[PDB]
Amino acid sequence: GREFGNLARIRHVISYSLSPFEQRAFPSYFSKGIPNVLRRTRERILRVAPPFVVVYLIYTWGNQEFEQSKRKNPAMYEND
Amino acid sequence: TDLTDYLNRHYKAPRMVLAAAGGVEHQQLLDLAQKHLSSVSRVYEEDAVPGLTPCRFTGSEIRHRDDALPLAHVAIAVEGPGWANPDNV
Ligand SMILES: CCCCCCCCCCCCCCCCCC(=O)OC[C@H](COP(=O)(O)OCCN)OC(=O)CCCCCCCCCCCCCCCCC
Repeated sequence: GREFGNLARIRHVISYSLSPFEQRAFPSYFSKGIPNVLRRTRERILRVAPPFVVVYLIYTWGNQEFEQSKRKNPAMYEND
Repeated sequence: TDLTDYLNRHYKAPRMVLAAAGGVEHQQLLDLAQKHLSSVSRVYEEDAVPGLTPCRFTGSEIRHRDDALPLAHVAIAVEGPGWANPDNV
């Protein structure tokens, strides 16, 4: 019922493609991969990173608070 | 002027054939070609002779989608050998 031939109505659209044996599999891989990755990470880093930053701060604070919770209070054994 | 340049470049006499088929005599046709078709150009006028260049075949695809048409036409081809290669036959 839902196969190729009856998916959508498309008019006046031209597509050009070439054979995979005709073109390279890695056309300028590093020289255009690096700026594209940098663009994607600079468009998403402010939405993604600060929650995990404050997870790191909460994790370190909780671990150190537990460590000083196990620490001996020097105020005890001071009266006698 | 573009038509004049094309006409003076590509209508050379060595690249021309006067062909006749049917009720014709070859000697009469040769005499008529000597009378009328002699001295067309024969000279490229700058010693600038064009050269035929081989064409690169590319395995590729063009898809013109227009869904309002009632029927679809699809052509699939590979590279042919050329005129002078006998395996054409
Ligand atoms: C006011 C924004 C100013 C931005 C200045 C930066 C320069 C902007 C212009 C140059 C372009 C730079 C690149 C742009 C990349 C995409 C755009 C972008 O980053 O936009 C800012 C982004 C979205 O802004 P918007 O959603 O409108 O802000 C509402 C804030 N709630 O908003 C952000 O990224 C802000 C995200 C802040 C998140 C804070 C979360 C704090 C709480 C975390 C709790 C986690 C759990 C804690 C523990 C719970 C249990 C105990």
